[PDB]
Amino acid sequence: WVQPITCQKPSLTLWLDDKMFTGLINTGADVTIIKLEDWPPNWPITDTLTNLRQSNNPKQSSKYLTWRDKENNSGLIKPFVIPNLPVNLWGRDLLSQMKIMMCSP
Amino acid sequence: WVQPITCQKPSLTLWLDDKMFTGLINTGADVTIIKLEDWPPNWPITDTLTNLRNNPKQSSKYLTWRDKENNSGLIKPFVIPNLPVNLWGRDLLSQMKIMMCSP
Amino acid sequence: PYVFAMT
Repeated sequence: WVQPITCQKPSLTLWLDDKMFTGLINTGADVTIIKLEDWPPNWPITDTLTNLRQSNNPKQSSKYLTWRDKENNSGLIKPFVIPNLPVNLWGRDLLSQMKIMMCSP
Repeated sequence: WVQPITCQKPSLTLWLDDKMFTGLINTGADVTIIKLEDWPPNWPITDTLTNLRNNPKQSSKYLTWRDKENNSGLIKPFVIPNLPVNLWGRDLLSQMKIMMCSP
Repeated sequence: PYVFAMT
């Protein structure tokens, strides 16, 4: 597949374990972030002091999650989980496993 | 040209009004941000009522961007202290006609 | 606007 970069938010929909998430392609970040309101409450988290040059105390998934796209490509990511965030943010941890290129005409 | 997305920082080097800047390709940002520490002090910046979700300074003038293939256009970046890297937002990336592609 | 970077 192919997606132009425009002033529109560049978005991707995929599954993490059984659940569907939509988020913004975020090439500026090496890690993925899930909005806490979208986090399934039974999924375990670990508090961290990881400095995200966002917040410096994010929660993180305890477990690796299996990501899957609509073409059934898959792999593992371990996202941070942050409140007060308007959109999920797909970072280069995930984008690198989907073999995404940036291309110019 | 082509640039894979990897764990490495995806970077672009270009000119803004004939000074060279290097920055991170930032698809999650609507607007471009230049480090105040990199900002030529003679280039005027102005206060804004704009919030970034911060009340930041902005280039008073449109800048002409140019890439190494001599493509060009205009941007008016925000200018913010205490950032690690310049950030190329979709304002600039949309004008360079950039695709994201999967094999 | 919205600005989503961090090491």
